[PDB]
Amino acid sequence: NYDVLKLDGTKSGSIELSDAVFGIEPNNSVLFEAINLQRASLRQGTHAVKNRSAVSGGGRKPWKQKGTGRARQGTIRAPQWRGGGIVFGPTPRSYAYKMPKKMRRLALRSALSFKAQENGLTVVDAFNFEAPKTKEFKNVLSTLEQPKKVLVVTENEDVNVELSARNIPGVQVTTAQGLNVLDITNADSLVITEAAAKKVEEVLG
Amino acid sequence: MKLHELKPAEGSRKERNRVGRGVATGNGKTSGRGHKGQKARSGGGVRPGFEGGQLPLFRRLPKRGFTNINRKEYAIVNLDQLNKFEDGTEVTPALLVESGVVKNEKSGIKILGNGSLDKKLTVKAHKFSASAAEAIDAKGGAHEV
Amino acid sequence: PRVKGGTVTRARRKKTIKLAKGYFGSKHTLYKVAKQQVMKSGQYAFRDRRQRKRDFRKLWITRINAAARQHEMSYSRLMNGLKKAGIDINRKMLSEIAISDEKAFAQLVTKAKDAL
Amino acid sequence: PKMKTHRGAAKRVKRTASGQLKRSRAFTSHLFANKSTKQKRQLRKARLVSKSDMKRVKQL
RNA sequence: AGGACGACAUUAGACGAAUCAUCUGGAAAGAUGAAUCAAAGAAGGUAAUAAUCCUGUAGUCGAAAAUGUUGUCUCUCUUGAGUGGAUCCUGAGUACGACGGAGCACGUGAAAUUCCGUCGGAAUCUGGGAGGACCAUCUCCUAAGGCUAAAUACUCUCUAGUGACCGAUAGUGAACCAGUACCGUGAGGGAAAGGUGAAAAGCACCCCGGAAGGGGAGUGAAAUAGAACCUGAAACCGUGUGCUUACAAGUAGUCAGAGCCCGUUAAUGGGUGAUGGCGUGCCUUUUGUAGAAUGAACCGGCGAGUUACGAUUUGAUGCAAGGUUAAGCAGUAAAUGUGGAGCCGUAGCGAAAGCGAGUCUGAAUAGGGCGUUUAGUAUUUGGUCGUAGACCCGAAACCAGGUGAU
RNA sequence: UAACUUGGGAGUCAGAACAUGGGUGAUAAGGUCCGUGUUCGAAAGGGAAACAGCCCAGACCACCAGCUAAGGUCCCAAAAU
RNA sequence: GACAAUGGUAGGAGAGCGUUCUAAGGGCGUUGAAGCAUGAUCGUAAGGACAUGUGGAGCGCUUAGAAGUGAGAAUGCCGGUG
Ligand SMILES: [Mg+2]
Ligand SMILES: [Mg+2]
Ligand SMILES: [Mg+2]
Ligand SMILES: [Mg+2]
Ligand SMILES: [Mg+2]
Ligand SMILES: [Mg+2]
Ligand SMILES: [Mg+2]
Ligand SMILES: [Mg+2]
Ligand SMILES: [Mg+2]
Ligand SMILES: [Mg+2]
Ligand SMILES: [Mg+2]
Ligand SMILES: [Mg+2]
Ligand SMILES: [Mg+2]
Ligand SMILES: [Mg+2]
Ligand SMILES: [Mg+2]
Ligand SMILES: [Mg+2]
Ligand SMILES: [Mg+2]
Ligand SMILES: [Mg+2]
Ligand SMILES: [Mg+2]
Ligand SMILES: [Mg+2]
Ligand SMILES: [Mg+2]
Ligand SMILES: [Mg+2]
Ligand SMILES: [Mg+2]
Ligand SMILES: [Mg+2]
Ligand SMILES: [Mg+2]
Ligand SMILES: [Mg+2]
Ligand SMILES: [Mg+2]
Ligand SMILES: [Mg+2]
Ligand SMILES: [Mg+2]
Repeated sequence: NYDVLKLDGTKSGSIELSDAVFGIEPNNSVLFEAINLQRASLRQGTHAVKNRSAVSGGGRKPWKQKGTGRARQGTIRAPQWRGGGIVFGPTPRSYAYKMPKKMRRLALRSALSFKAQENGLTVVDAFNFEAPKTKEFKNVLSTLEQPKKVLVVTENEDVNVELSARNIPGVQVTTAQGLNVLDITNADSLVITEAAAKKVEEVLG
Repeated sequence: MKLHELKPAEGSRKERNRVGRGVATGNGKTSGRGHKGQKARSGGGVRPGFEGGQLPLFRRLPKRGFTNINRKEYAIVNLDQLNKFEDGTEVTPALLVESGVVKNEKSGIKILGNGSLDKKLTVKAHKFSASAAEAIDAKGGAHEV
Repeated sequence: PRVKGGTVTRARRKKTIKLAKGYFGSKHTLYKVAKQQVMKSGQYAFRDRRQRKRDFRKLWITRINAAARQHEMSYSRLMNGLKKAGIDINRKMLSEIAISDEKAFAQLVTKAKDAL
Repeated sequence: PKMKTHRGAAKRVKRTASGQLKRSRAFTSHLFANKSTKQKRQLRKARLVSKSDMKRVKQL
């Protein structure tokens, strides 16, 4: 209930502002219907086959009936020919359901409370640099040490932090109102500015 | 929690049986239909409620009634729900909505009485019931019907 | 995601053909008839393992009764006297005594005859 | 497409759990016994609501 | 109602940062070690798997010309507000009506509004209609003349993209000089057929044969990769072989067990079988089948409960007398923020007026039927229904629109 | 050791032979039609020479173990000339 | 250690292996991948392995999703061979 603050290599003054959003015991089965939701929503279902109707040809009736001594076969493009016609193909559809608006926040206050209640969180003070230098950020990730998967969060925008750190494998730079739930449990280390940390309890609680 | 070891809910994912996929499933070669007849054919199924030529249950019974054109549906707030607030100022079709009690009252908000008033409250309703209008004048309070 | 039967079949039928060797002619080379013959061969195997217990205590009854009347005793009067003698032996032993070593069985027939 | 009720349900009123018919054989002959003409009230339908509870679903 | 004065977008293209060394290898992009750019770790190619080898990407620039948006000015154009209303005009064979008929969700019925056909046929501001026939009163609005952008529906194409979409019996019929060979007089039907290698290095020469082919040599990491060419399974036709067969009655096995040959993923070992018991294949269909009932020549490959929208049910998970968003608008075609119009539930009874913890029939406070004492709600995994072709495969047959008297 | 109330999911509405009470038939049928039991259908084994319906008895799998039921005991073929 | 229960069609109810793809984690691959052939091995079933040949480049294993998911019959369709 008191997260310690660092700035760019140096300890400084810290806050306690982690009360209800950071500290709930994580309700795991709420998360499993939220991590499954988004990843079954990213993808554009666009896949079709042409069934027995829309193939070309087939008005002929090849054998007649009685007399010839073959099957009672009907057209040329029935499914059991080597021609087309597929009886049960994939209809182009959409993969999208929704949870109610209370459950839709209770996963997200459970996702980052999985970070803070056990093994891993860090709040840094803000940091600006005008010219986009990738090397001046890979420098920073190894001082205050994080593993390969790491998530930085600006308060509403960043003309450089959104535009640096876009080359390194394992880094995502997300504005604090774009906080989804897959990446925040895909990562292992939240490193956030101190300006947005006061806002996320003022917007999720 | 983490991605690589996520476990589902506790008795919530059951996998659906593919029917007619082997003799050793319990649905073999005929997949639950039977042997022959009307039900076992593809797409067959009788319309619901059809006794087979014998006229259905909704031909013997006779019809009666007509609804209305104006059937004013009072949003029936009971008298018990008022035992939550205080100062006894008013109850109001602008306020009794926005304390969450009533929503989308069609026309008129009648006070049916099946609780306990328990307060010298002042109302302002649309129209009343007979027994509940005694309960408001029991402990003391006027209105505007 | 279309999936076709890529080698869930020919890795399955070549553990029937390989499990069916030495059958005559064209019932060891090809699936659709040799699946039937192995499918009876279990149905026999469940049946006749209830014949080895119905055949070998039909063998021993011959080779005891062949050796019982080499001592003026029929088989039926023998095991009546043998049970009255309080002898809890099988038949498979009473065979295997009476064919390797007569001199044991030479007095065993006496004890049953002497209870009567 | 939404489930389409059929309007033979001008002949039944949802009580709070069960249906409510109106008893048959009303008009067209009254050369009929007198205490049986006295039976003109209504009864709830029997347990053949198995055969019709996908037909009358939106009267609720 | 036409047209000169002046910023962008298309139709070609530029520049574009960062690496070596060893090892196995035919050859490294691989392994191990030492480095470097990064607004560039999209993607493909290069003798294997490359951020730093090539083409590229991020970010920047360019346009003689010719069109499209267009900003500005220049031009055309152009008077607009009030009062008196003592007179004058406001869309004629029209609106309507009778008669048969179509459309309005509405089958001529109690039938307004709407258009066409035939025939009769008004009044004009105290007018004229319309408020589900019609009359009265009250509110609303002025037909029988015209014109009109945006929200919205579509892709044979064009530009740039994406895919829990297929990888040659799949995907379009058509990857392959496809609506082509080919069948029909005709209208119209309508196929099969992809892969040498890194590079053609595509076998110089010697030998048998007329040639085709073939054995050596030779290229190549590999020709057991030879232009029917990667990989090469089954049916099936063959070659010498270890055991076994010419006195025998057979749904072809299985369980005993002799003799001779071989030695294993080393285990109560593998192959062969002189002789005894035991015994009428499989599936569909049946009161019943070895059945002389049906179906299959054999081996491969393809080939049958699916999806959207709803309704009801149990199982799950949020919240609790409360639960809940639709369309839209912002946003990695991010599933998250807002939107409380609505739906369901907290109270039912009766056809209805209406009444209310109780109503209804009823002359009754009598007796009855249905209620009251509280759990509903939103999403989703299952089982089943309904509308769609809705487990697949099969009919003679109907109705449109055409091609044929050789 | 069942029964009943409620709620999801069906399948059957072509039966057959024996043993007995009956109608029809001719005290004819492996006939047809009812009652009532069993077995088969949906049940493999042992006996009835072979033989869905008769006679014993209900198979979770192993073993070269013992008693017994129905039918049998000179030989084919286990057991008494 | 007991104690009982386990024939079975139509049909109802549970637990399961395998195939193709994606997500995340973690690996094996010119000192030889997937398929192909052969073998006396392991699990109660569907099935899982491991050596040895042939093969020349892209695969497994755990967790969790989505389905064009399994072949012996349709006088089935197509290609081969009797
Ligand atoms: Mg079954
Ligand atoms: Mg079958
Ligand atoms: Mg049926
Ligand atoms: Mg059938
Ligand atoms: Mg039938
Ligand atoms: Mg059909
Ligand atoms: Mg197949
Ligand atoms: Mg360049
Ligand atoms: Mg470069
Ligand atoms: Mg008319
Ligand atoms: Mg191929
Ligand atoms: Mg060609
Ligand atoms: Mg060489
Ligand atoms: Mg071969
Ligand atoms: Mg014979
Ligand atoms: Mg049957
Ligand atoms: Mg025959
Ligand atoms: Mg045939
Ligand atoms: Mg002529
Ligand atoms: Mg008889
Ligand atoms: Mg009977
Ligand atoms: Mg029974
Ligand atoms: Mg017999
Ligand atoms: Mg015999
Ligand atoms: Mg069973
Ligand atoms: Mg089931
Ligand atoms: Mg594969
Ligand atoms: Mg076949
Ligand atoms: Mg034929």
